[PDB]
Amino acid sequence: KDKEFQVLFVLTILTLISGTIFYSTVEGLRPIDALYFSVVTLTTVGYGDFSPQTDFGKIFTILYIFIGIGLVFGFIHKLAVNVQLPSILSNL
Amino acid sequence: KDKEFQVLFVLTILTLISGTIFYSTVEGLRPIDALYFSVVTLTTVGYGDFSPQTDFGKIFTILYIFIGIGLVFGFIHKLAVNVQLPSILSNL
Amino acid sequence: KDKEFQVLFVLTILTLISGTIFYSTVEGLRPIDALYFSVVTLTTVGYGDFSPQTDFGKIFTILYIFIGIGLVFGFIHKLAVNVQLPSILSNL
Amino acid sequence: KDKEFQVLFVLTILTLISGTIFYSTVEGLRPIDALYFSVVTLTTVGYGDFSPQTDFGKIFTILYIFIGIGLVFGFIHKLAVNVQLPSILSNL
Ligand SMILES: [K+]
Ligand SMILES: [K+]
Ligand SMILES: [K+]
Ligand SMILES: [K+]
Ligand SMILES: [K+]
Ligand SMILES: [K+]
Ligand SMILES: [K+]
Ligand SMILES: [K+]
Repeated sequence: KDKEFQVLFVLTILTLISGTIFYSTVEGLRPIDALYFSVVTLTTVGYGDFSPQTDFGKIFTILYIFIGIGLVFGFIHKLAVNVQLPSILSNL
Repeated sequence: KDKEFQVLFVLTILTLISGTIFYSTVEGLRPIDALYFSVVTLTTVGYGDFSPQTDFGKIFTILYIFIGIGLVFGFIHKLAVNVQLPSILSNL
Repeated sequence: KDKEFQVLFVLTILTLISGTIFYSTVEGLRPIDALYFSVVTLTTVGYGDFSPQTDFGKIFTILYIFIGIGLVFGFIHKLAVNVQLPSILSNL
Repeated sequence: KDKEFQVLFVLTILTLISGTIFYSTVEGLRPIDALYFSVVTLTTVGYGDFSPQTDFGKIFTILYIFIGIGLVFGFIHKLAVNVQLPSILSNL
């Protein structure tokens, strides 16, 4: 379970690193903005303060969402159930 | 399972083709923008860089969301569990 | 199951009627825009082409989301599994 | 179950209080706007009428989403299944 969580943690980090590199380079965002945009995208918040303006950016974003959402929410779920949940119960 | 995934893959593609055709035609978007908007809508990201401006567009969008979300996330789930998950485990 | 689906269908309609009335009245939207905004909100798309500008609107929106999301996605799920799924299998 | 719901209710309130304080202070929003933005963020609606403009705001928002989504939707689920569901059945 801790190994489950470690792996999803690492995969999430790699997914966000890829988005950070792509959006900084192709869409010209500052790295911090590119990370923030990647997170806002894959958690499906989607403020739209940043969004891809190039066709390369839009196509990547389509594929990035489809491949990354499953991982990100997998990680969030394991975070909530295997980490937050026990500490909450512990505090009781 | 591979047949499960093939079918949801095909249905997702058809759903996105329909949106691409509708939004290009009625909302005047370039086909690539219409595809990108369809994806951004049905994955519930919703940047709002594109959004329907006509009443025909808004009504279609209501019905498109209700009918398409279930399919798109079904596909994402099977992608994550039946495709990404095994290759990840394989890499270990 | 058909009774399950009928009930969630009716409840969803009532939830969207309430939002349509509220946003038309308090936020001044045309009824069609108010319906479209209610749907875009409760499915968590959130384009932001419309959003509440009054404090009454923001407070209602907080409570509307918390109470309506569970119903809307319940309906979407039953739609997908109890309606779309069988017709898809039938087409095969 | 009522104890389950009470706890998630309290935790959700604390999570929203934290966001309200952070966004009022660091992003300069009025408290009501900060609460509304916190809710719009953690339910993944993401209108983008408000969004963090400072780097401190963007970094907090990344961490806030990852930690808060699981709690907020946990609460929504228990609300829907353990509160709305029985009263609906009761009305029948
Ligand atoms: K959004
Ligand atoms: K914008
Ligand atoms: K916009
Ligand atoms: K969303
Ligand atoms: K969204
Ligand atoms: K938006
Ligand atoms: K806007
Ligand atoms: K905006």
